[PDB]
Amino acid sequence: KRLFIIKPSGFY
Amino acid sequence: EPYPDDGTGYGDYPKLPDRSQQERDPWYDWDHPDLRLNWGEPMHWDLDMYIRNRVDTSPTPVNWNLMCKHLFGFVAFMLFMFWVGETYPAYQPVGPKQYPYNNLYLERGGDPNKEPEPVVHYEI
Amino acid sequence: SGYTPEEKLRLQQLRELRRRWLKDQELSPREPVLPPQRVSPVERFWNKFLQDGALWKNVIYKTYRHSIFAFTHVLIPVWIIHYYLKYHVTTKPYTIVEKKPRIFPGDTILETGEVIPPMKEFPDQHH
Amino acid sequence: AGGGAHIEPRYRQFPQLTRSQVIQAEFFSATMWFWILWRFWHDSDAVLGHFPYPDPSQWTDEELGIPPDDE
Amino acid sequence: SDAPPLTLEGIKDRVLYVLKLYDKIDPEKLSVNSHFMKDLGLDSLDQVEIIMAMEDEFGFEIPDIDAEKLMCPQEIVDYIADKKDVYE
Amino acid sequence: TLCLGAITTLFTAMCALTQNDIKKIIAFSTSSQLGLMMVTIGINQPYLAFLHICTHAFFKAMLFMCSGSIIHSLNDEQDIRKMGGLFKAMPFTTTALIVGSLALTGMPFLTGFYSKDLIIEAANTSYTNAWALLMTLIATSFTAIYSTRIIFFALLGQPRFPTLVNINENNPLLINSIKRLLIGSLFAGYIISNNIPPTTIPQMTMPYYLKTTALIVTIL
Amino acid sequence: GAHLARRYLGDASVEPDPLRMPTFPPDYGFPERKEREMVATQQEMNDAQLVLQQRDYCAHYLIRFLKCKRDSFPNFLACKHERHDWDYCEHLDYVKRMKEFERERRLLQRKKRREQREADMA
Amino acid sequence: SFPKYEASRLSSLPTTLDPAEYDISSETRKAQAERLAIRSRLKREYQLQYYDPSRRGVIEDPALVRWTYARSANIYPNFRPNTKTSLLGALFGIGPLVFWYYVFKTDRDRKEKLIQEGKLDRTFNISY
Amino acid sequence: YLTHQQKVLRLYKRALRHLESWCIHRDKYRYFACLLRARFDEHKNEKDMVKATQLLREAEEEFWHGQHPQPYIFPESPGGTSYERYECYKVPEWCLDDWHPSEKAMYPDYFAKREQWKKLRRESWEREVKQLQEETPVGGPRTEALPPARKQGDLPPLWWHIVTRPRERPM
Amino acid sequence: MNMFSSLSLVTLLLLTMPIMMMSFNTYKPSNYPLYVKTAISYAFITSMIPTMMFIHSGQELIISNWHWLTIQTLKLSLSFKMDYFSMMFIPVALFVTWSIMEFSMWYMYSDPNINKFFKYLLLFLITMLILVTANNLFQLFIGWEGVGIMSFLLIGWWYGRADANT
Amino acid sequence: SKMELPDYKQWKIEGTPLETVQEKLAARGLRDPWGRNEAWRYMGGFANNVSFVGALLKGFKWGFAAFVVAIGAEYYLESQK
Ligand SMILES: C[C@H](CCC(=O)O)[C@H]1CC[C@H]2[C@@H]3[C@H](O)C[C@@H]4C[C@H](O)CC[C@]4(C)[C@H]3C[C@H](O)[C@]12C
Ligand SMILES: *C(=O)CCCCCCCCCCCCC
Repeated sequence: KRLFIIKPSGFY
Repeated sequence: EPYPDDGTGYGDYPKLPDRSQQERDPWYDWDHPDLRLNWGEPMHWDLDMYIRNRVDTSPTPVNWNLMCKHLFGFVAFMLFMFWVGETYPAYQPVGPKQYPYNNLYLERGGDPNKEPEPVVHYEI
Repeated sequence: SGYTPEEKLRLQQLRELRRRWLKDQELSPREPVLPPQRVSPVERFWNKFLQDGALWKNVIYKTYRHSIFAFTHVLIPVWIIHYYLKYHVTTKPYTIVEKKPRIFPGDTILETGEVIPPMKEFPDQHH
Repeated sequence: AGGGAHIEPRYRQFPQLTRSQVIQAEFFSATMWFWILWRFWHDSDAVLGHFPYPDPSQWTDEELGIPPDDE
Repeated sequence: SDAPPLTLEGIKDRVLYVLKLYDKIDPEKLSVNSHFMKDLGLDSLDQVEIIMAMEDEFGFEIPDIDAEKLMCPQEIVDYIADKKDVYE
Repeated sequence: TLCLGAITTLFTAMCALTQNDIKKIIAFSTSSQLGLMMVTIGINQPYLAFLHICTHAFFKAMLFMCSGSIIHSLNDEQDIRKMGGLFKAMPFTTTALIVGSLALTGMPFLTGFYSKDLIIEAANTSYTNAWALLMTLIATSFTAIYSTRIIFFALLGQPRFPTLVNINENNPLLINSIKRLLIGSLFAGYIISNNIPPTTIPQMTMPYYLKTTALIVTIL
Repeated sequence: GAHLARRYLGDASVEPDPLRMPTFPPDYGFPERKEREMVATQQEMNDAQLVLQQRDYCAHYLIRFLKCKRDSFPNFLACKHERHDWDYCEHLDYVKRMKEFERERRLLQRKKRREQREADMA
Repeated sequence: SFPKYEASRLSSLPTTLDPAEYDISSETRKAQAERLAIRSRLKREYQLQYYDPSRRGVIEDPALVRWTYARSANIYPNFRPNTKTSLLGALFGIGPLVFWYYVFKTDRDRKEKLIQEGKLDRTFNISY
Repeated sequence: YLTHQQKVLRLYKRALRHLESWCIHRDKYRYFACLLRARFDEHKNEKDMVKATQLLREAEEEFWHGQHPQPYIFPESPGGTSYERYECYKVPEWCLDDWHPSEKAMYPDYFAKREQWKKLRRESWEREVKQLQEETPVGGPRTEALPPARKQGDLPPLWWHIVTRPRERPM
Repeated sequence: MNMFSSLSLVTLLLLTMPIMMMSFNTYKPSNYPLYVKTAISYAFITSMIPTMMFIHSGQELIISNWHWLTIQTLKLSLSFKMDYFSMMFIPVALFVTWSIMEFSMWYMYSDPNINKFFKYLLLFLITMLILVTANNLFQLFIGWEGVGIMSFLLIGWWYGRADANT
Repeated sequence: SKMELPDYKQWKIEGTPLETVQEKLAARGLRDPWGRNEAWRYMGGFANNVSFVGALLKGFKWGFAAFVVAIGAEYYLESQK
């Protein structure tokens, strides 16, 4: 049910 | 248990069992699950050679000697039988294939000026 | 065998925290909060036109997208390659060497009009 | 994956099937045997042989050219 | 994935389903708290077989160090749920 | 090359006779077939080896998709000992897994027949190492044995997989992908064989016990 | 084959050597043996770009077959009669090779009789 | 009956077939508990800073520092030029060099002789 | 270490699992899964420790001789085809502190609730360390077992990296 | 020849379009697996046209279009050999990759990095065609090593698995 | 979606190969306590599966049905060309 995916910062 | 003092540079470093990291218990809560080590534990002199991506020492279902005999025995037997089959080939009971024009002398490369020795073929 | 009373108590206390943590990982309906976009008019048209899912709806949509792909990935590239080969590559010596076509007996050469003599009559056979 | 028939799973029971996958599967299986039988009927010589292998021990000693042993 | 998720009720409904198919356990005298070696009087060899049937049931192995502690259906349910990160 | 391929085709085929992982049986099947190609290069049949590459591309790539379909349905279970009873549960995978095996083993007039049979005949009627020829023929029999192993354990018998399994092969992407390579594994060899120009002189006249070697050994 | 058992496990002197045959002269036995014929000229095979191994005495049928295929395109099921002729000729060509092997066998088996009759009487 | 297992350098003896895992008296029972005491103390020290929420660095491991140090900087000062090292150094240090010298020197001397005599085929060799 | 009882049970599990690999078919496995059971029940009521050790010692050798060379392994177990497959996607939770505020604004609820876990961990650390000192011998912890929380409102000692660990099947 | 040459190079260039449009910003994701699968389909169609011409009249050609580097008496050009082997393997390779890529849209649907998976599948296909079409041994060596690296990147797809890296 | 597990009392070891296991296990003073847990494999749609020679012939009868018509359309229609 749309769990949060822990990812490293992709902004940079 | 330090390494023997034979002047090879080991010093007082421990001589831990020469076991790969694959043999370690995989279900234990290791500090480093991939390396299977605990923080502060002494590291084997050849730890880099005994990581799970390298030399493995885990027990085998068959003895080391018996595997070597069978693997070498297989390779040795096959090579010997490939030599027997090379000195005693298998061929169909036919004569040589026949080609025209002096065995295609000009087609297969040849001095167009020099006339070849005629190789005419007959009927049967 | 079996957990000791302290082991059961800890496993149970940790279990409550684990479930609470796993529950907190669920996204709320609002999330993700996407920022404003610059929606294009062409995209606008297809969304409403394809909200009913009719068979004659996507057939036009499928043809529309394949026509675009052919124009931008086959026709445009081949135009560039043909210009490259024709006016830049084939103008240099020994750049495109074609194996000469096979000439069989009884053929006519389109460039000189000669007729290749037929083969000598086969002696005889059947089957 | 995210698409297709929503075949609900079953517990200790035979899985649900769609009639589409049982007709396509049976069609291609029948296509295979038609091809094998059709090809066999017209091209049986490509699996059994084409030409008669001569028996050398039947050729007369004259066509081969063997002369009489006395000569 | 493309597989159905697990629920605490679903895990419980399947742990008991396997045990109720165990001819050495009486169905009616069975719940989610029956200690195997203190209520149903099972030999510790049976608990090895029972745990084996719980890893063939869910398709994941239970290590022996942690396997010889789940002496009750609930502990099996609380271990499978923890391993697969079930929370509801 | 003739001896290098002969040792490879026989050795890898022999290994596949006991592998339980499905993706490894097919992998060892591939290694056995590559050795067959190098044997063809050894008997001076370069164009037949190329044909076996084109034919082997179809019916081998399909097998991995079929095995991939089975593995995906059993929750990443790759061991054939935890398969079974999938004949009527996955009808299209079963159909594809059967055409590919028959094409692999050299069923007449499928895609594999138009390359393997010519290769075997070209090997029996050639001035070639005798031991290499025997290993090639023994490897052909081994090819049919491990094909039966996949079909028997993965499709026949009673199921041996977990209780809650979502066996579902009803995705258009999966069916369409296998469908095209199933048509190729039936007709691709025929089309190519009748369109490529002849570049050698095929050996068509031979004893009856050399024309049917590939077919007879396969049945055994 | 069966002749292999007659050359490796038997008498090696009365069996043809595939890399040296034919041993006896072409006319040894044939009084007026005819010479073989080639219907296709070199320039015709050269222009058809036949592989050197295809330029045997069956080339004329092969040339006809290849010409037919270029003209029957895209019908790849045509020219199934021209192709058959080229295959039948190769069968006839292959048969002659078999006779040469048999001719060698009998002459070799007949040249051993002299070594028996000669040493026997003398 | 049961062919005895023959351990080797690369095939360790299984822990189930080891005679040392069945004849365990109180002396070994105590030892197996002293090791766990050392292991637990080290584990506690690691966890008291691994779990610390004010830490945003690397938990320096003396065991890793000793391993890297023992492998690089501690070798020469604990080396003695005795008979073993002197022969091993020459066998692995000078041996391969001399062997490859005669392999190439002989090969080039042979080839050089042929070139001057014209016995070597260099018909199309114009790149070197 | 392992006591005598544990070795017998661990051997029993291994023998059945390897036996199940030789049998494949369930009915055959069930038939030989009960013959093997009798081999343990027969000596179940042994009282002589020395004889029991010998039986286990010879049982292990009989197992090593008859073990399957390619025993079945569950996909996720060490040695399986799916072991450690999803470690590529397990990302630690501390990586979120480096997220750009632009990325953090897309999940206002998640990071407003993750902050509460921050406070709970931060305010519970002192009591966490304090409890471990008072419940530990002078020499030091002689085992890896951790005591549970005693009072109410105190979380179990050393709980963060067991509670916030990555999920088994992330993205 | 003006069509045999152009359509033989368009197939190779068509397979590089998805790579170029992804290493740059000229497309939108969430359709990339389908976008790459569509390119293979068209490349297969374009590759069949030269193949039919070959089957018709056995036409062949060698395209040495770019002079890359000359080393004294050695001239190295980007040469393509569109012959029997190249004209009959390219259509077959694209056909199988067409099915595998469509199959992989279902097998890798849940993978977080499906887009990179298809890009790596396409890079392998590009280098295999370089190997197949190479007319000189240096260019053949480019595709010979390229296939090895893509195999390395794809075998160790799940890089957290030690056995995969090994 | 709470899956409704079917009744557990339906799983019985009579009429299945597990029956023959009990006969040869009862003949030596033993029983199969897990016989019912394995019973679902030999019951329902999974029962009476095909054999190997029967699997290879999947679709043969339909394939033969088309083949006879094809050749039937060959024997006929051959007199017009
Ligand atoms: C036509 C093709 C397949 C659609 C279908 O299933 O019918 C669709 C799938 C995704 C599309 C592509 C992607 O949207 C990315 C690009 C976006 C623009 O449409 C320009 C070309 C572009 C590269 C598209 C071309 C074409 O429309 C594509 C390739
Ligand atoms: C002979 O040509 C070598 C190839 C033989 C392959 C084995 C087939 C069996 C033939 C036995 C010899 C013939 C006896 C009738």
